[PDB]
Amino acid sequence: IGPKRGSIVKVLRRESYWFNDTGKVVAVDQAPGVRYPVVVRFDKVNYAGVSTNNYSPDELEQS
Amino acid sequence: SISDSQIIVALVSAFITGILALRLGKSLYQ
Amino acid sequence: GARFSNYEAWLSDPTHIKPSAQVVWPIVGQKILNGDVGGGFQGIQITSGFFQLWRASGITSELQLYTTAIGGLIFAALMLFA
Amino acid sequence: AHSVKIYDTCIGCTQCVRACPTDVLEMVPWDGCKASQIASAPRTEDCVGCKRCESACPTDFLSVRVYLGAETTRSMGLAY
Amino acid sequence: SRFPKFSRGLSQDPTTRRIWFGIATAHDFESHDDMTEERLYQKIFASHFGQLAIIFLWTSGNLFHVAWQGNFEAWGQDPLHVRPIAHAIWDPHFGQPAVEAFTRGGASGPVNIAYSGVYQWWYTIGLRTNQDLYGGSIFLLFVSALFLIAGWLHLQPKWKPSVSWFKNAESRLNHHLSGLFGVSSLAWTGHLVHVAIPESRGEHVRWNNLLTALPHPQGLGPFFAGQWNVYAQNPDSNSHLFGTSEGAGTAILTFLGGFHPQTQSLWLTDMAHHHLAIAVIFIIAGHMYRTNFGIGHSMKEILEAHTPPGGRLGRGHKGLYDTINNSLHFQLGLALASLGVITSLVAQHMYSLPPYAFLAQDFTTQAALYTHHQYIAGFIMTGAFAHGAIFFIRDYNPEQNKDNVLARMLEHKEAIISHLSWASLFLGFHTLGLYVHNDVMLAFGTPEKQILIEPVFAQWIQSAHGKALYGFDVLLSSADSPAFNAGQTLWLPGWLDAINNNSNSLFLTIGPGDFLVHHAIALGLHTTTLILVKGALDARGSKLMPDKKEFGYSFPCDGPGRGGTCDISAWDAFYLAVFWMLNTIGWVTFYWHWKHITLWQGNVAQFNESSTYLMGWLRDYLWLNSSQLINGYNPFGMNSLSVWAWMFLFGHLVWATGFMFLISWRGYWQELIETLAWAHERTPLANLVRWKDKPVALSIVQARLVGLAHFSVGYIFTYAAFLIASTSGKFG
Amino acid sequence: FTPPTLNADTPAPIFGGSTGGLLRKAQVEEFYVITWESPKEQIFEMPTGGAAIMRSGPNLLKLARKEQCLALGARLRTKFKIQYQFYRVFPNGEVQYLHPKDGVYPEKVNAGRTAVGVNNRSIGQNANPAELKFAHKQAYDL
Amino acid sequence: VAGLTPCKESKGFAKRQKQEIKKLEGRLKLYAPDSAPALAINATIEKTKRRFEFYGNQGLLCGTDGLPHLIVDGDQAHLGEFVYPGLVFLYIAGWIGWVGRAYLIDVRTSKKPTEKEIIIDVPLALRIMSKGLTWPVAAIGELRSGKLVEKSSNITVSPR
Amino acid sequence: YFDLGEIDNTTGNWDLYGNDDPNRYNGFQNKFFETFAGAFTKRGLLLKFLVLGGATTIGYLGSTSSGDLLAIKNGPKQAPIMGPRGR
Ligand code: CLA
Ligand SMILES: CC1=C(/C=C/C(C)=C/C=C/C(C)=C/C=C/C=C(C)/C=C/C=C(C)/C=C/C2=C(C)CCCC2(C)C)C(C)(C)CCC1
Ligand code: SF4
Ligand code: SF4
Ligand code: SF4
Repeated sequence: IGPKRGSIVKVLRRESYWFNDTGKVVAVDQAPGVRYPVVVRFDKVNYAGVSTNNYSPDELEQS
Repeated sequence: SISDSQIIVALVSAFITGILALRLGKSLYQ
Repeated sequence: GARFSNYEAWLSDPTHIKPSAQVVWPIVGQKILNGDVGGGFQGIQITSGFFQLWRASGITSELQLYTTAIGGLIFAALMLFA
Repeated sequence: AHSVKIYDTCIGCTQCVRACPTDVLEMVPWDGCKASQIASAPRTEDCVGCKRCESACPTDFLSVRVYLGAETTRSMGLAY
Repeated sequence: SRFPKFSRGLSQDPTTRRIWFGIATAHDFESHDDMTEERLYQKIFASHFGQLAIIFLWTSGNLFHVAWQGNFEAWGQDPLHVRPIAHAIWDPHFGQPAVEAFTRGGASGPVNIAYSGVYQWWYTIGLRTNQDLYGGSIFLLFVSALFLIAGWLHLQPKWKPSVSWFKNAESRLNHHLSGLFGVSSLAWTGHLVHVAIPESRGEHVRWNNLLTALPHPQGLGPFFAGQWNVYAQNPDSNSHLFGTSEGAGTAILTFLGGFHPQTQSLWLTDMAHHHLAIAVIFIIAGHMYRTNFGIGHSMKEILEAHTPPGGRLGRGHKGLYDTINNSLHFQLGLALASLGVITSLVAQHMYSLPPYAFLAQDFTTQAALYTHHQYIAGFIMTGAFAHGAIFFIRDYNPEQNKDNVLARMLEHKEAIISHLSWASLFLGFHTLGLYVHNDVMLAFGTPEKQILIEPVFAQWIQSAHGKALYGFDVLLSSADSPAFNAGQTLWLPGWLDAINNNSNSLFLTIGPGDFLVHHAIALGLHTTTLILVKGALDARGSKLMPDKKEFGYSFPCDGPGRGGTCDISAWDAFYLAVFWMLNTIGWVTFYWHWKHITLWQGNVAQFNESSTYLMGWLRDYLWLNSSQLINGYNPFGMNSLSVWAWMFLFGHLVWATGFMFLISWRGYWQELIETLAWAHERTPLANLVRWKDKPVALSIVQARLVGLAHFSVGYIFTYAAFLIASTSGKFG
Repeated sequence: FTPPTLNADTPAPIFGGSTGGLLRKAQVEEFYVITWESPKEQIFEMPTGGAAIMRSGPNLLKLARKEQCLALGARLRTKFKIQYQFYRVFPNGEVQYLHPKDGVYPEKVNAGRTAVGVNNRSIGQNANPAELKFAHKQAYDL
Repeated sequence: VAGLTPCKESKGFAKRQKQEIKKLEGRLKLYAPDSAPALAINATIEKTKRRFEFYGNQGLLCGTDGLPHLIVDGDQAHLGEFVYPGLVFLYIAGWIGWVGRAYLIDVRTSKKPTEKEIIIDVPLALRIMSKGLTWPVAAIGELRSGKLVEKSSNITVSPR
Repeated sequence: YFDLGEIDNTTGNWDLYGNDDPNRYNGFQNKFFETFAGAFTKRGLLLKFLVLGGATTIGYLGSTSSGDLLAIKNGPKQAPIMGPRGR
């Protein structure tokens, strides 16, 4: 599943720090039952200092 | 200048008003 | 004290001349801060007590102040080297 | 007392339990992450409300979330 | 079920916080447990009745103290040389100098001089003797008693009104505009015409001769025959003395404009006509909405139909009628926004156009009456904005407000906050840089090097009003404008004589210092609006914390994680903007009191030379006027300003005490109270005494509130003292 | 998992006395007893403030708060390789065993425990407070 | 204009010139006429006399305080008080805003974009600080081409 | 130090400074105090006459006080101080 590994996606999740921000997909989990399989890496950190977050494919579009 | 008996009329009418303030505060409690 | 002060003028008579050791540049109206401290001198009246300290050290001329300044610069280079 | 809620964005990184100073959080099995575990708050009546779990949660936005509600002698942190 | 009984979650709190928060969550009725719509609106309705009863029981005691311990008749004989007495003082702590020094106004003992302008008000309105004020006090005791009876009555289940009666906005607006604003201003007009105008003209009109004392020589004949100009036929002349029959006229509704030449105050015939005009227009405006009779408006369809078809406002105002009608915080925020803009319109129009007889001559009373309505208006406006924030947390539904104007405020909220931030930063760098520049040039011996900007826009507006001082000569100062020729026979002979006078406060001569402090005022309003719009629009959530709505309105923080989330809530933005309203209204009333304290003793050049730089504000206003303030009591003795000298120092206590709650924060005091609890639990003879409430430190929201309230009490008492001691001790 | 029973015969670490110990909350509300097995005689930092010589066998320490048991317990789980458990003791005599509930520490996952306080949605799918007016439920507990 | 006399014919402005030299002349009375601090006060007097003869020759408006007031409405007589040095300012301030904006675009397309802001690339900086000379033609040029503003779909927006 | 047989001795419920002496006075002194302080026992009764008796005793000497006893009942003893502007 997922759009593609190594692709550029835009986050549609409202409560994330990287909403409407360009991110790079580093891992998509193909195991069933995982709610947020797509792991997206960002060039900028959030207030917690991390750049790695998991999103569903419904919360991302290819840009 | 106002008189002595007019102060008695005001103090009773404030005490009547103080009872009606006490009655609303009981009803606002319930 | 050696160049921008009236330490010899203050040392001649210190009961009427205020201790001053800072001269400002006449640029933007701040030359009024060079006040009449006495002894034919204009500058900021200092309150650090260096003039009375040099009087207690026996300093009579500003050449001794310049020698102590360049000696302190030598010691500052020695502390940086150390 | 305090209500600690775990959401489905959790990755099972366990550091919310490790940051907990009053043993509220525990890791139960789950099927929604790679680690196959999610946090839970059974002893949420023992929660002081310090939000050390929210400081240690790497998920954006947070998976563990502490809502400061009614405060008792557990959640006030008193010894007297 | 302990105290507090309205919240079950605070009753199980074993600490002192249960005692504290139950005081502070006492009137937040919608946050209570087991709480419904009907109980919300009925408790709010009876709380309104209790508020009305408190206001009328306040006015009754402010009338009873003037009638009983005040010299209202002696002030009526000579309002220029008699200080108005508020109430007598019975203090067991006075020595003989304090009894001998507080005895003012020809009283028999130590009394307080009234700086509330109640004597000027009651004189202008028609009250003359102490018996009339006593009868008014008994009447308003009866009115407050009736409002207590009505408040108790509507909590009884027979007379409980339903929420559909409460949310009937059309009937409420029709009976508010028709009855509250129309029949009360027409009632007023009936007073001003029947009582206040003949008491200004010497005739004693009371209830015993109400039906016999005709207010006009031909009363109610020319009214119903159409010739209303008979009521403007013979106005009061310029030789008219107030309260005496000589020099007076017979016209009850004039349109003279300007001021009465002896009192420097507005004409009662003009205020009577003013009220007949804001009575006809409010009864006519109260027949607007649809209640019961087929005609009228539904405001839901007005708001639905007011959508721009280009889509620039989205859906327009669709869904806003249910948004206001369901949210009590929206209605309260709108009411407080309008109330702040009219309590400030009150303040701006009772100093420049004094409405009450001999109020312009009494200087410290005018100063108090401006500072009163500018502080009460800077707390009412901040309450409006805070209630907008509480609406956005606990009352705003994004589903019901779908792409309307209110949702589009949240759509572009970062643009509003960033542009208020730009405007505040612009005003701050420019006002601070120009004041600091003028400070440097007065410091460097060169007053001519100041950047002094003549406020030519507001001077052009003053010349548009009729001021011939600046010589712009555009309209109402030039005779070639149609507005002047339409006004020069109607109201302008009074207005131009009032505005071309230089002793009054009607549209004062402004200068570069006025420009600079008006940008200080714009800085204050813009930065207070910045913090408050930021609190209201980041109320539901933000990029730091998206779930601020699910944490309530006044939550403390969200923890040290994610960088740190101190003061993240919308209540904390209200908290930070109470300091900004205090600074704003401090600047406003500093400008008012120094522009007037130099006008009243004549030397306006002191303000014209010294207000452009902040050392003039510190030295010629804060230091110069405080000469007889802090010398109110000395080692040598004490003066009559001594209570104002203590209240000044008292303010410097309480304000600084607020710093203790605003700088030092909780866990220091929590460990301190932990050591104190150990010390009490181990001390012999004192361990026997227990606490039931566990001693804890003040909680974080409570700490910010207590420091804010101390800051505000000290701020209002330092300035109430300085302002009522630097004008009443040096009159002029 | 059978919970361990408090023996009430193991002795205390050698401690000179502290003023940070049990106040009257121990006497009327609760106090916490932490029991652990030691390899040898060591010195540990007391969570009430101070240092005590811990015994070579089992140890019993009386604490006032649950946070004092974890602050001690994580101290002797990282600095020392000592497994610990604590209890909650009430003034009527009931001892309530508290941690670890399954016998294995809550950082490690066990199949016996169940998910409670877990929401199947995220924070952004929580309901608005305007559509939950005048109800016992709130935006997160449903 | 606005009830203000010109400073060349203002009696209060000439009074401030008289009482400023007199303050400095009395400061000169306690020094030798050829002394070094007396040359500073003599240069102060000539700086004061140059200042008052410059303010009166520019058509400045002086009030009743004897102080030069600025008319910022946009008067044809008063352009150099606000309009002329405001356009001089906004050109310089837009120069600061254009070379700081163009530096961030030039370092966003780099390997480590955050190390080029603590350590500012001077050959990259100085090659666009020259380019900030013609910035109204480049700001409105980017505004007309759409490169000045970013579309709201690519802008980080806090939730409602 | 935990026992499970004496829960009060292992928690800090100690009479640290108490005494178990039954009596140290005599019968003559004890019967005098309970007779005189017998109408002051009940908390609801004692709170009633202390409020009502306390309100009367501050209103009595507040009103029967003289000029030398309290300065607020002495009144002014000199000419009043006239303020500025003739007020
Ligand atoms: C003609 C009919 C009538 C009239 C007289 C009123 C009268 C009033 N209603 Mg009411 N109402 C009516 C019918 C009526 N209503 C109808 C039919 C509805 C049904 C939907 C309602 C439902 C309704 C609700 C639900 C509420 C009211 C409330 C009120 C009061 C408003 C608050 C207040 O006193 O401020 C007084 C305000 C004014 C006098 C207006 C002044 C305007 C500005 C602010 C001031 C300008 C005045 C001037 C410059 C100041 C100079 C004075 C100065 C010298 C001192 C007021 C007593 C509220 C209340 O307090 O309940 C007790 C309340 O809760 N009413
Ligand atoms: C957030 C929020 C809120 C609030 C807000 C606020 C608080 C605001 C404010 C605002 C304001 C407070 C405003 C005001 C305004 C006013 C105005 C805007 C005015 C104007 C005026 C005019 C325009 C007039 C005209 C004229 C003139 C000027 C002169 C001559 C005469 C005449 C009359 C013609 C609410 C509650 C809704 C809720 C939701 C949210
Ligand atoms: S708030 Fe503190 S005690 Fe409560 S669950 Fe989070 S980390 Fe544990
Ligand atoms: S810290 Fe956050 S992401 Fe990690 S297990 Fe706990 S709730 Fe899940
Ligand atoms: S408790 Fe205080 S210091 Fe800690 S995060 Fe909250 S506001 Fe900040």
